[PDB]
Amino acid sequence: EVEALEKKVEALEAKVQKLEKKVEALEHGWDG
Amino acid sequence: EVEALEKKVEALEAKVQKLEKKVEALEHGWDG
Amino acid sequence: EVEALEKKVEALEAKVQKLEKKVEALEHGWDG
Repeated sequence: EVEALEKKVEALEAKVQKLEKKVEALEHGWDG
Repeated sequence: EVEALEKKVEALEAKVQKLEKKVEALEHGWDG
Repeated sequence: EVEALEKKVEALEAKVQKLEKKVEALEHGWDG
């Protein structure tokens, strides 16, 4: 069950990184 | 402690899904 | 390995909270 949790956590990590990139773009006016 | 971690992870999953929906809306001009 | 997972989860929690704050700002027109 530990390994399954790590995989969920890793999936959230990638989701969160992609969210951070989009939000920083929206907030700074990146890429227009 | 494993079960408590899963509940935290699940809470983040719902937070992250709601974040993804809002950010996709902001970025595509959904709902005006 | 349990403790290392909790630290990752906690890091995501702080990331997610900061994302929620920025997204709520973008969506309500906070701070201009």
